[PDB]
Amino acid sequence: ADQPIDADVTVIGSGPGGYVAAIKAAQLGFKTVCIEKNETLGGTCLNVGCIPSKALLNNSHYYHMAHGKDFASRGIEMSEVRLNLDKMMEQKSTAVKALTGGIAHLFKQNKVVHVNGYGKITGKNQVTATKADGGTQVIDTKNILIATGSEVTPFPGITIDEDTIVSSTGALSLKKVPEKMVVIGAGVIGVELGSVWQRLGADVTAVEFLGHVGGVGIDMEISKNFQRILQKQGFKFKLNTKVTGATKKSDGKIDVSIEAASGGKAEVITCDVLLVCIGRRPFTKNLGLEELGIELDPRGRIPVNTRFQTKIPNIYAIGDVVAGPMLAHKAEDEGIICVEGMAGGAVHIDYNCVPSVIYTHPEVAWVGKSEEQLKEEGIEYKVGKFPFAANSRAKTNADTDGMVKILGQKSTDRVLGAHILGPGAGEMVNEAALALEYGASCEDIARVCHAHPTLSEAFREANLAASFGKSINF
Amino acid sequence: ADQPIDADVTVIGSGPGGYVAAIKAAQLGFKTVCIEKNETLGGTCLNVGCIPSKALLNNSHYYHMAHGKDFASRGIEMSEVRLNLDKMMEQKSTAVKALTGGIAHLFKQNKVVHVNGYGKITGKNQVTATKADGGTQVIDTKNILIATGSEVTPFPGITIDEDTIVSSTGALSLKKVPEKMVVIGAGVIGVELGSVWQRLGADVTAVEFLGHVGGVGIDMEISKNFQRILQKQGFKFKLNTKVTGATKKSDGKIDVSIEAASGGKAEVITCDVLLVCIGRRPFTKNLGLEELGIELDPRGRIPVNTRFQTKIPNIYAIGDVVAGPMLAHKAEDEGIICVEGMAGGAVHIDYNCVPSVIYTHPEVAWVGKSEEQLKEEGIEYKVGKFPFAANSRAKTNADTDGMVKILGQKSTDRVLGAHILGPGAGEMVNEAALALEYGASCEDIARVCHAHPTLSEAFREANLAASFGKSINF
Amino acid sequence: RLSPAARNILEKHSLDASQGTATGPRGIFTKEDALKLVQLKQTG
Ligand SMILES: Cc1cc2nc3c(=O)[nH]c(=O)nc-3n(C[C@H](O)[C@H](O)[C@H](O)COP(=O)(O)OP(=O)(O)OC[C@H]3O[C@@H](n4cnc5c(N)ncnc54)[C@H](O)[C@@H]3O)c2cc1C
Ligand SMILES: Cc1cc2nc3c(=O)[nH]c(=O)nc-3n(C[C@H](O)[C@H](O)[C@H](O)COP(=O)(O)OP(=O)(O)OC[C@H]3O[C@@H](n4cnc5c(N)ncnc54)[C@H](O)[C@@H]3O)c2cc1C
Repeated sequence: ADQPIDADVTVIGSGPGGYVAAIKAAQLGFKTVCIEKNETLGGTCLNVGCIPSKALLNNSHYYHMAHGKDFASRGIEMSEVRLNLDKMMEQKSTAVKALTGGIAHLFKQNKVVHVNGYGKITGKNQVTATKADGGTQVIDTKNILIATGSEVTPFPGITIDEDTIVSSTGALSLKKVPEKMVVIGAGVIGVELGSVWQRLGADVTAVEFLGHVGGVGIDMEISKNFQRILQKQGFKFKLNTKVTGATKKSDGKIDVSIEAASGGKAEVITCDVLLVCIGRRPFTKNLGLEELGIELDPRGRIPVNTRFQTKIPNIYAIGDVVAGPMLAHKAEDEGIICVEGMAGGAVHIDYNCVPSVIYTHPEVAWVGKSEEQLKEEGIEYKVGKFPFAANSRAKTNADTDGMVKILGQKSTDRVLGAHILGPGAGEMVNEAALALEYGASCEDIARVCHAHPTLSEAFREANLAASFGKSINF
Repeated sequence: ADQPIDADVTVIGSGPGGYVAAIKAAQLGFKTVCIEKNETLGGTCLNVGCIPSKALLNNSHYYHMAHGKDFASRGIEMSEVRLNLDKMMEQKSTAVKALTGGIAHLFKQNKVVHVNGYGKITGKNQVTATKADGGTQVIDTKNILIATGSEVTPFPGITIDEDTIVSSTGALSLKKVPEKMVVIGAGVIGVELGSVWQRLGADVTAVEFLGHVGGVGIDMEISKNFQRILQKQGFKFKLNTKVTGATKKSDGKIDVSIEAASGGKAEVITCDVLLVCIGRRPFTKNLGLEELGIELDPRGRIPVNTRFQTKIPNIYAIGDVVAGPMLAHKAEDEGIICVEGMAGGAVHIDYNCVPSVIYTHPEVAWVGKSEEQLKEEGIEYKVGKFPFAANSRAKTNADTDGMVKILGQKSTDRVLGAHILGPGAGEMVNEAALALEYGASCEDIARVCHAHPTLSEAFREANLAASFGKSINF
Repeated sequence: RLSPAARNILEKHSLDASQGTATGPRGIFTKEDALKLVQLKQTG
């Protein structure tokens, strides 16, 4: 339209991948512009994913603590404990609102140029950004970086209205706690969200096609103990089970139609809300790739080479829309790296050392290979385990759930995988991550002085168990 | 019954490091015997120290949340938040009892012989344990290992009766929240215990000779910031002051005379309870060290060499009866590697990598050197900082207090000290320690992929800032 | 330059890495690395 803009790097999308790549590109002296179609920045991580659902599990956690037996049993005693869901929700949003302001502020600081509108490649060096009032902005650029992220994989036959039938993003804003509630899918997203409303007073049942809870690449042992723990809290699961369809009815209630994934024990669960959590797919709608001759992965992703280059060399792609785990830190990482690459630097990323975390309570975090991957691979390994019931910090806080499982290669004692089910798993898994990028051995990590008493100490004791054959406290 | 036994190693004490060496030794195949005078095992850490105090810091923190604005701002509304000290104290005794139970049980599976009684070294190869009632028990042993721990440092002309003038012990068992509390000494134990009762309703002032709160080695700038925070919570401090004496009044109260350390602007402070903690000292009485020609050093610790041996080669001392931080994780490691050395191996420990941690909230933790240790060493450094205010998980959690500060050697990017004030600090410093033991440089941490969203990201961001000029989120 | 264990276990075997060479990540002399120095002693 008006007056064409000039850029080195044009970043499409403003989520975790996009906003750091833009700032990094900036920090490196690139006339960077970042286009985002939405009102606020932060993409999905910040606005309808990570941060909300986290702010929400945090709150929902303290509630169950205060309403349950935990508090009364540690001296703190309340008359009654009601829940003010709107006040709770407001907490979450204030956090999000504050963070999204930050990103914008981070942009000014670095002289990143934020263009608002639904961008789309209209040249090998041009993208058109169009606001809905028909306004338009053309950037003439040297490189284009795509970070259009992802969307909900929708369930065919079941239409999400975002009211009584919802996705991640509607379950984050429930205007009230449902009585009964079903979750199609027991992945990290589903499990987390279900747990929130469970903790709040909802009777929650997840239905999964596969035979385990937690996502892919989770250890089957820690998955099963994990599921078991949720089952105790009140969560119910219906594994190896497919839905035929679900039906809305007179009085509002929803009727989902379940049946064995293989055989057929046709049953019918009836709830008040139905969260559909079956996956999430890359998002490239109207980017203009069909016309530049860029074919997609058969799963909707962009084929990029080692330096994150698409079939068209000056056009890269990174984050949810490209292969690898759909994680935020994972995108930030490709984001930075890809740019440092344009800059003329080396682009190595080790996808084995990318921590995975589920933030329920207890947390589940892991990094490296699981037992099943190590077998399928043909690798001779050994395992050491230290339960939190034996960890002092843990026992002292009356929170003794889970264990830390370490996988070390049988001969070189090289740590091949660390898996933590328990309190403080999310922050523990980073220490692991580190050790793993070092080619640590269970011995090395055991000779490190971990402070007492900490959750960490059980991470130490599990390697002590894997490299010597038994620990001191267990 | 009371009849000789023999062993390869006999260990005096069953504190950390005393009992851990006992267990370790047993598992390398020494016939070991652990003598302990108290009715329970675990030492001071487990009975009147670390564990019990962690139980209260954690319980009283959940009070300060339910009985303040926190819960309310999370939408957890509650009628009345009443305290039941009996019951909060009843969960702490619980933890301790369960934990000391555990040790008794470990000693059974590792076949460690437990002898109750006060042990005296009657000869280079003999220890004599005297029970409560004169009943004696002799042990002829190859090695004897001293781990008799530490005791309270008493304050010039003031007597702890553990009722109204208490030490750390007494403090952990107050019978009601004291209306006004005075604390002599703002070291770790100090702010820790003062903070528990300040959160439970008490009015605590902490008087300290030195110009900074938190113990020795704490970093000046984070000490100042730590102080600042604890002030806004209600914790009152009196720095560069000296207590000249205390007098116990008629109605029950206690009167402390305080005064400027420097000059002497005298003044009195009444209070209902005095907590005396100016320090701890190596405890070594009735051990028979004298008649053996082991002299102590002027601070009273047993001088040992590199393998932890005293002037008498088969007599080793470890734990806080010897030099180096009086910490539980330091005891445990010397315990471990002391016995490993008696069993032939290598005995090296690098005291520059043992963390420190203050379990208040915010937490404070560090490892490596401080700005002032570096500055007086003639070492050139550079600094990197990141406020938890700019951290995603802390912001989302309505917990944004503090910052991470890493010190790196100017020219070699090599990490020299890491310092954390903020949520999760204690666990975070363990990552730190792992990075130090690997002689890791700033950049090494910055490359590692930390899960999102987590506190640990602060730790990554601070290194990145120390290495490359600036971080991403700040 | 030496993983904790690598160093610890050189010491126990009264030798250093000036001989054998490094490997693994930040050119840190590995325990794998040291073990090989270890086995070259016996072998020898
Ligand atoms: C419920 C939930 C919980 C989650 N929890 C975690 C977790 O705990 N840890 C974790 O690591 N990950 C978590 N994730 C996944 C994480 O959000 C993703 O890995 C991350 O959001 C991907 O970031 P991104 O930059 O690839 O893409 P996105 O966040 O998807 O951002 C893409 C952005 O681009 C915009 N956009 C798309 N196309 C265009 C266009 N053509 N023009 C302009 N703008 C466009 C979108 O509007 C969006 O802002 C969670 C996800 C969900 C929803
Ligand atoms: C209030 C408080 C809070 C603390 N918090 C922390 C913290 O958070 N983190 C941390 O790292 N440290 C903390 N400490 C310090 C920590 O407890 C010490 O570092 C640790 O206790 C020392 O362990 P040890 O094995 O050296 O000795 P000790 O625990 O002192 O054990 C010595 C043992 O030997 C017994 N004994 C002594 N003489 C004899 C004898 N002659 N015969 C038989 N038995 C004998 C004693 O009865 C005792 O069991 C804290 C201390 C206090 C009191």
